[PDB]
Amino acid sequence: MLVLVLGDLHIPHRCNSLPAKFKKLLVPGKIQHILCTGNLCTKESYDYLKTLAGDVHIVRGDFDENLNYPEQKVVTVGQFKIGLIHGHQVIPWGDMASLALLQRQFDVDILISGHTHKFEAFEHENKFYINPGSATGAYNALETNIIPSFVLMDIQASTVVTYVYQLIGDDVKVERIEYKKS
Amino acid sequence: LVGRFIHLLRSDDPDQQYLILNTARKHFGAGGNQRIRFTLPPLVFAAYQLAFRYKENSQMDDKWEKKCQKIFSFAHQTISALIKAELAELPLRLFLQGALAAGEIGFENHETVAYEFMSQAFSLYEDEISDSKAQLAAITLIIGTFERMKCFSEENHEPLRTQCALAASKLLKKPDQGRAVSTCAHLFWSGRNTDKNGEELHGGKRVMECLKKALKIANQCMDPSLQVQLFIEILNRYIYFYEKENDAVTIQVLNQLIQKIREDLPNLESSEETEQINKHFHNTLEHLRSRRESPE
Repeated sequence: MLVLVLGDLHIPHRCNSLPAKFKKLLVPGKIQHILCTGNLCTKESYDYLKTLAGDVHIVRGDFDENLNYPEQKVVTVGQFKIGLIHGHQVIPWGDMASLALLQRQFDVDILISGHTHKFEAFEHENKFYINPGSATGAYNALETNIIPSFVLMDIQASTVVTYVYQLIGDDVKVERIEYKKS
Repeated sequence: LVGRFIHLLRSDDPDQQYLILNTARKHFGAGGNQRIRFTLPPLVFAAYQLAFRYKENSQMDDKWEKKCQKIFSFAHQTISALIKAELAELPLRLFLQGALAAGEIGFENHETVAYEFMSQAFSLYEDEISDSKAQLAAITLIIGTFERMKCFSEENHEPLRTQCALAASKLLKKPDQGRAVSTCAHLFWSGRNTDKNGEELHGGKRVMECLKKALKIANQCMDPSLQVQLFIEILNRYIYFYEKENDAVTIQVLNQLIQKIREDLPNLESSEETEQINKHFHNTLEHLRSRRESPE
């Protein structure tokens, strides 16, 4: 009933596997929904994702050796309409104004984007925007200091709480944000 | 057979990583084109990573700039071997990544290398990307990647600017062409060059020209639904540049374009498709409602 939001695995292009801790915390059964933004590249990562949950959703990334993954998707979980896109199509790449522009195009309560490798979760114009970052802390040309991070959120009703996991050093820090449908 | 062990990762002290990179390329190269399609791109990304590692130890190494030059020569070599394995979408993407990295690092003569990597990506775009969708994805990646580079002088910035606009305006489909030109408008605003002392170029008049051409393409669509879609999109792009304090955007331009959508908008047949497009226009209008400090 809680969703796992991750992306930018970049296996085997930039990373060989997921962080050991991340492999441990991710255990099957407990999550029934998966939203993937990044270019996980190889199909191995997809099969691994299929072990974590039954409802796996992906969008095409710029580096996906893909077999017709969608470029963009819109999915509903009871409440809230969620948009899933890898983000390289949003120009400027990390600009929030362009992201709000795309939000208006989608007309969705939550917009999930990636390709920035920088986690960001905030509320703009009574709407929510999430970016889980790189779940493997993969290399990015625009940032030397990348923090391995993924986002899971649980929807109880018209309220979602997004818990963001980041691996800083060797300890697992977590930040919590909550949003109410306005 | 996951020969793609190479999760060696670990290692510290740059020079040893450079030598192991050469050893990995040398070993993988005898695998033939079949293996190098997958095995070599990781080495290209490792080369970029190692160049950034060389930049972090700039003081401890007096030869790091030449080290970066040799590292990018290595990356160029590996990408070219991928090209020789009859690969098209991947090598161009790798070239774009190399241009991004080379632009950020800042070693001596890095501007020439970033330009050369960009030109290589363009060279693959013009001749080895025939498919419509693939041309759109390749070009849009090029505009996006090139929009973030700030390591370019006006000398090199102008050719890539005009070349991006031209390449985006000669796409197969007319809707795709209009979308690409609208995306290309960002280069003429949010672009950065060496001679503005870090400033954004802020070419307001240069921005309008791109947006003007986008409208002209939308009329020739001859298809009510898609023709309409564009209009909500081009107006939205207009909103972005207006809301970024660009004096070149006027309220009259907004009023005329917004009226032109309102005039022919109802004339489509009721469906889910037209449903979402009406809502898209309504969301635009609602956003414009918020704290108007701009007449209509």
